[PDB]
Amino acid sequence: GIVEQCCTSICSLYQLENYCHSLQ
Amino acid sequence: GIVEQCCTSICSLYQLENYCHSLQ
Amino acid sequence: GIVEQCCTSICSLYQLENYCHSLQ
Amino acid sequence: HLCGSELVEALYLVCL
Amino acid sequence: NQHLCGSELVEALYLVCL
Amino acid sequence: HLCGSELVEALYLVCL
Amino acid sequence: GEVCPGMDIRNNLTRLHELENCSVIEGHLQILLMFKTRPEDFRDLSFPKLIMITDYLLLFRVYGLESLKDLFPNLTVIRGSRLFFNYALVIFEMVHLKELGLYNLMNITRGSVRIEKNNELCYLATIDWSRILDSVEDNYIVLNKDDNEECGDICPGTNCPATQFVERCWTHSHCQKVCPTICKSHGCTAEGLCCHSECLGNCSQPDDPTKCVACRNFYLDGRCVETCPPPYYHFQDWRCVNFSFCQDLHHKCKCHQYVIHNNKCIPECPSGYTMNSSNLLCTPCLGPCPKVCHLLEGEKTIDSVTSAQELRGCTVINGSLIINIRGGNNLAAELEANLGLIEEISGYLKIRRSYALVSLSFFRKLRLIRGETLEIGNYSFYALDNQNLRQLWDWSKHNLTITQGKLFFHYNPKLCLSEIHKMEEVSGTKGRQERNDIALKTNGDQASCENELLKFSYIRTSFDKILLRWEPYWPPDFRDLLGFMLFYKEAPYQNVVVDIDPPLRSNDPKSQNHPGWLMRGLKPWTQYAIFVKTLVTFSDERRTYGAKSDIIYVQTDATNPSVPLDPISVSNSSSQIILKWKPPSDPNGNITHYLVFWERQAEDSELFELDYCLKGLKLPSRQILKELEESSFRKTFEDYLHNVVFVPREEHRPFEKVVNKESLVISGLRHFTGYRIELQACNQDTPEERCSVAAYVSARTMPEAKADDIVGPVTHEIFENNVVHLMWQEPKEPNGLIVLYEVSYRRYGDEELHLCVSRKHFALERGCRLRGLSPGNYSVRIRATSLAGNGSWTEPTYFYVTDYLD
Amino acid sequence: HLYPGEVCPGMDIRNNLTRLHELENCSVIEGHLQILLMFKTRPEDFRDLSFPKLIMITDYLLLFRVYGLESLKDLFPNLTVIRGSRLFFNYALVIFEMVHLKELGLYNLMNITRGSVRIEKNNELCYLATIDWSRILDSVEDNYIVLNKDDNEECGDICPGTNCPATVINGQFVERCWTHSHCQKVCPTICKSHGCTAEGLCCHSECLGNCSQPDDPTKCVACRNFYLDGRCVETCPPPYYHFQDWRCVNFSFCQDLHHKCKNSRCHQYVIHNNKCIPECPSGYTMNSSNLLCTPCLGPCPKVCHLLEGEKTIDSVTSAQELRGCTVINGSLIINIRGGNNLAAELEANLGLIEEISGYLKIRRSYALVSLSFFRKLRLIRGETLEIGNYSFYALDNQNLRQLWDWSKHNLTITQGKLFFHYNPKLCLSEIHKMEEVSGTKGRQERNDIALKTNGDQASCENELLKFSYIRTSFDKILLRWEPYWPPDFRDLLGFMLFYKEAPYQNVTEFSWTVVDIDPPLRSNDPKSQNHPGWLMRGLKPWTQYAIFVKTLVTFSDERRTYGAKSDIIYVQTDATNPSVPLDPISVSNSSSQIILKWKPPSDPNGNITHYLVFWERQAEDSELFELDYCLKGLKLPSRLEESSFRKTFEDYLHEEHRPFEKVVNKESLVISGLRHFTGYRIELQACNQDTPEERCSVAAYVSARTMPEAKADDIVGPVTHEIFENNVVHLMWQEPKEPNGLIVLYEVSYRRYGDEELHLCVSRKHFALERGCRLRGLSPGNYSVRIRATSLAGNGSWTEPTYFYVTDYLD
Repeated sequence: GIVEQCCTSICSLYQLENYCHSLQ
Repeated sequence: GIVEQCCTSICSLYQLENYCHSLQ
Repeated sequence: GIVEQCCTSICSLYQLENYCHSLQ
Repeated sequence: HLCGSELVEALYLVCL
Repeated sequence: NQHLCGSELVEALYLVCL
Repeated sequence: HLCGSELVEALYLVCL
Repeated sequence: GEVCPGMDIRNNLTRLHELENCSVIEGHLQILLMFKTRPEDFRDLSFPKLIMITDYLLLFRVYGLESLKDLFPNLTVIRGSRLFFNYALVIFEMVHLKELGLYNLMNITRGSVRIEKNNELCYLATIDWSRILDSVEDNYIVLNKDDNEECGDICPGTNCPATQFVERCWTHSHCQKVCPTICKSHGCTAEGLCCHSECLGNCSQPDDPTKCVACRNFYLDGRCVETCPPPYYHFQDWRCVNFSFCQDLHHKCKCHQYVIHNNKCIPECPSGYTMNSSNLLCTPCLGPCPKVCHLLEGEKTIDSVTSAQELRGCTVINGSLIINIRGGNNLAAELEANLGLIEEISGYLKIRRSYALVSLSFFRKLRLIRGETLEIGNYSFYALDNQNLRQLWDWSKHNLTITQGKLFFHYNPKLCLSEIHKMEEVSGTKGRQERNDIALKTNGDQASCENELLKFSYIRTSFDKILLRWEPYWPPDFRDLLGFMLFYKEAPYQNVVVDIDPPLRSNDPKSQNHPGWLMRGLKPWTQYAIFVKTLVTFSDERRTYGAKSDIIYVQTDATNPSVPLDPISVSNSSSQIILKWKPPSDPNGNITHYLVFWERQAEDSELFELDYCLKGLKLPSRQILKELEESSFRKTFEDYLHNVVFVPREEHRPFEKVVNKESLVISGLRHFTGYRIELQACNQDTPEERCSVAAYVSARTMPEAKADDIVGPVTHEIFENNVVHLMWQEPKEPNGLIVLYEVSYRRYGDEELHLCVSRKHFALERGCRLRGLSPGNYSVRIRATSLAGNGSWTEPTYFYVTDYLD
Repeated sequence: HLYPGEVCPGMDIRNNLTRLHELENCSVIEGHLQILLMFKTRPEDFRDLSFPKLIMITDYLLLFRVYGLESLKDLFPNLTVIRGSRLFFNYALVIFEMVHLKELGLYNLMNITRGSVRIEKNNELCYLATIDWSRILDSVEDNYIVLNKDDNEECGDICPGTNCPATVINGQFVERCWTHSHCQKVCPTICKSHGCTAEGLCCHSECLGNCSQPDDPTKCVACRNFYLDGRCVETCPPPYYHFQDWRCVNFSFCQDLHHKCKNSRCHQYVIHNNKCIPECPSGYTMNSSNLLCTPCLGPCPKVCHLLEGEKTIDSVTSAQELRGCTVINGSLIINIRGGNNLAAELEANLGLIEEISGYLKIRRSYALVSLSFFRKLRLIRGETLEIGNYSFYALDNQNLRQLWDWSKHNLTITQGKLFFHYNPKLCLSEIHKMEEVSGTKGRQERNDIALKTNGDQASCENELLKFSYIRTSFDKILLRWEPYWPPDFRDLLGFMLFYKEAPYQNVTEFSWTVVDIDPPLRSNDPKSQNHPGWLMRGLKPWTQYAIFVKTLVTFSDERRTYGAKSDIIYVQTDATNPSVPLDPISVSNSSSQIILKWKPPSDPNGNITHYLVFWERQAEDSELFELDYCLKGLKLPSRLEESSFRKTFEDYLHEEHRPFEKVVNKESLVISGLRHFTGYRIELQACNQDTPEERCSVAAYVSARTMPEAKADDIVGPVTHEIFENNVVHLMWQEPKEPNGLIVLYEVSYRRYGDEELHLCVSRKHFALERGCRLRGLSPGNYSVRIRATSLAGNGSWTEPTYFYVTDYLD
């Protein structure tokens, strides 16, 4: 559920930095 | 000096209003 | 001066023959 | 920017 | 007979003391 | 407005 | 056994150790990230307790597992109550999983199967899912080791019910035992007996509603039923809970708090249905619904498009609104479709520190504001540092009422004190506000709160020209006039740039010093929105703001319509041509009709006498503050010179008026004829002729069949000197015109030769004449060609030509 | 030369031309001459009066409403130079709102020294673009000549071509003149201010304008610096003293100008440093016996008492009554309506004052770039205040940037309060540098400094932002900075990040697409410390961009605002495979030559190495071997749920040798050496990097065929026959080895001697089974047999008639 945030707008980098924290 | 004047520029109401006394 | 007494306000006629001395 | 006969009809319509 | 100003204040000074 | 598979290699390359 | 909810598993298998004690899962089950896992974590592990799962099953990244026949033996019901991108079974990236192994799978009622990227996967082609699923058309099974076919899917029946017609087996030790008999979708037991009609798949005792393995539709009190009786509601289309358990789920989510419609305990009501708290029922709204939304701790700070789009749908709000958006791309249409749904705000509205907005008319239908939650200092409407806001609302339309609280207007510089007094008179806030709640000099210091209305004096029209004049307007120190601005826009409704030279005053006994402008390049039959504002100098005393005119709605005239677009034509029949077109780009009023004229064309007179027996036989295939300052510089030079000089001491075609159609079948035509077609449009026909100029196309029908086929006899002549003359009957109507004749002739034993007969060869020899023949029994056959094509043969006419020997 | 004429002081003439008779024997004018308000005059009243005798007019020449003067060539032929010690709204010549002038005719104004020329509302006047002012005037950016007959109409400026000197102004040459009966006298570029004579030679260096004889101080017409008895000298000798910066006078001239002022009705002319000045300066004392300004015992200032408590400074005519003042007993309202700069003049005119007794008030001014023109302004007294007890006042100042530099220029404010209003290029740190200098922090109240308006168009945050981490990629640039913290940590409202594209380097400061940046979260740790940053999305290869970061504070109402800013850094990006080179036209101009033409692609993506062109001989299709075209009918060719399942799952993280040519930097290609009338498929690409691996594009495909050859379908060699027993003619012939693709049809015209044309086709399988053709059952006699071939392109020609005879079996 990300393209109602990240394709309608641009998501900020601590959200996707915590997605990097949850990935690796 | 109307056709060379105002289709490289924009001519207003007063010069055509005074220039129709040459028509009159 | 004539502007801040007269152009900025309402002038009479006896001020205007008071101020004819600079013309004649 | 009229130019041509559009200026001729603008002088027809300016002082009716 | 208004706020006068302009170049017609000079014409109003002509038209007082012609 | 970035949308998709380029966001998957953008999320790989932001923390590489 | 006992009912657990749905849960999601990461890392370890201590979540599998509390999946040991559960049997009934009320939710979904996900598997993701078994990175650590071994074969020796999975050869000592078995869950035969589990039977039922509602929503979906998800699998991701399992190391070391080989099969689920010794892990999950008894799983039947996949309901699909929450449908999840119409895929109730997702499995992604299985390494080491050689088979599926769910041999007690009998049920997918609702949902489909997504299989992708599992590189070790055999045992798929011996599973018939059409006994299991109601529809196998949406199943996405791709990218396995079964898909590149080397897999030894061996059966017990090499026993198995064979349903290609291959023997069907889930595992190597179990068969496809889903029953295709008279027990049907309810299924049979291991003895071959039918179960109950509320059973599903298997039954622990045969034909028992109490002792099914799985219920078909519903479950209540140790028995499988078809529907819930009252007071029990249909809970998530699988069981019966009642008022007490639905009310404990309601006060547990006091979360989608559970409601009653159609004797079901559903989570939320649909779009025709609303919550009423007295009966706990979906009341039938079906339209203008009182949508009441409760906020999170009394406020929601809203500052972007995606934070603005949370409230899309909510009308009445239980809390306060804080709005702080300072930029964006092409605003207020989507913000009007968002925030024009709001009726009542229980808290305050705080417009703090915004920049980019120009009006508050995206708020559409705001009538009553409570203002129970306040700011400290008792404020319900907090306007602060809001820069470019020229209007609040249109006050021919809008009414607004503030119940409680005060107002706050600080540093909002482009909005007027008459709109602040219209807020204090219309909103009911006349006596509520104290001293300096309205900051007076900070708001409206740089605006156009113009204190005079211009009057439109003289107006004329044309189809493309509006001659506007209005009154002479001056300021009282009239060297400050730079001229006028006028904005135009296209006006389809009433639902709401030329810089103008200044006029010449001198004096006025009776002087026509009316200014104006003729606008030249207009679209015809177009209502426009014209208003004229003034541009003065911000003077050093109390300010004359200037004047603005009325918005007017002046429509341009029609006169001539344009060319209607794209004449194209496909021949349907030989007497019928459909003509099709499009409406013109200048329609110029309500159009009365389309006027067509069709002319039959004569043929080309060069092509009567072209011999194509001669080779070469080819037929056609038929910014402002610089010049605000710069003009006040010549005022203040002139004041300085005045203060030191002056000191005290007709072709009638067949034609038709096409009324309310954009197509016309042209009937009554001959076969294969070129035509000349005039297309016009007309918005005024009876009060004189305002029809348009012509659109030009030419066309041609499809040919007939037997107009090119030869009717009539084949008649030879025998002359004295061994000369054969052939006449026939020509077709007097060909398709368009006839061009050429061909004769194929063959003796009794010989081969077929060719002869080209033209129209001049027909008209010179009254037919055709043949010379120099071998003696025998000839047979002649005649094909013929036209402008369309090659109409077919004649009969073989046997004739014995002479020998002169015996 | 000599100078015939007396001294002639400055006249104002009014109502008539009868008071112009006292300017008869005049040469020099120490003053200004005003011709104002002439009404009952004719054009015949001006041609019987002229003044050739006058040379030197110092200050200005004022013209206002002379009725019926037509040109000024027939009044003033020989007037030379305008000095302009005093000025007229810093203009030296002004012709304002004037009746019936149509030409100037002023052919002898070579130099105007200090000031400009403003001619406006002379609505009948032509000849304005034929005068170059920049030979004469110095600053021609401050002239204001508009609204005449030459820009409201197109009246004729005819010139003496048949001869004027022609000089370029921007990009074309027009002639320089005054009338149609004159040309403008233009000096050469060695003769800059030394003057030129009538033969085009340079004069003396102290000659100004005109000289009679070259290289002579005695033979100038007007002096550059100083005139003494026919000569142009640089300075006076003793015992002569300077007078009004143009002539050398003795003690007998400058002594009696005291004695007509002290003993009579003022300008009491004194002497200091051999200059006859009307005033002694400050610290310089008039004694009784001599006239000399001797240096004073004390401070000895000049308390300039203004008229009505205030003098409104508007130009340098207003500012030349304050030169040599030190103490102003009054107030100054400086109000300069802009469009022209004035800070070169006003440092020379003002800036020797020290104390203002009243208030100070900059109000409604536009072009005033600083208050650094005040050089020694220290104390504001504030005896007679701005109303409501204020002393300093700033309102609507558009380009005001710096108040003061704070080396030594102190600003002591005794009484009164500040204002600042709506000044967009002056921030609050200079407003705080009033308050740390004057001591007036604890005097003002609320809205005595306006806070939101003052300084909203410049970068004025005066700490440093630094970038911490730049990682680049293809369209995404990871920027990171270090976080600035204000010393309340809730006072950071956020950032904005400005980026702009830049082909070249020098980009101006403070086009700029704005993103809104949230503040980050801390743990109050300096260990990890939370470097925030923003990444940009989705923009083109091979373009440098200019990017800088600047803060946004939550505004405290009491103190200083806060902030930091970075310098602009430059990130350039890399590239990829480029786009399709569009519109390929294959020109088959010959039977072996195929000419290709194409364009550059839409994505260039670097410096493009070559354009990779592939081609291949296509074999023709197998259906054309086995089509019966003796069956008639002969018409031949003439020639998102795959996206959606992964992102839900992402959010639970919580050779064959063909010929080719590397066409390096050439957009056309000829193909040589091909099989004639053959199908070819032609593939083109674009490569921007090849030898550090081949980064080539996607392909576009052109089918093409050449011209046919004429002799490839032409039957050569012998054609022979066999006569059998029952008159069967079986025909042998040989094909060309190269066809135009292949040949589909063969036909025969067999003719007897006198019979008609009869038709037979031979197909491919009629040729291949009969080894040629066979004719059966013939009428005997003389024969004439001619064969064509018909290819895929078209026909080959006929052969010759073959003459033979089968057996009749009759005779």
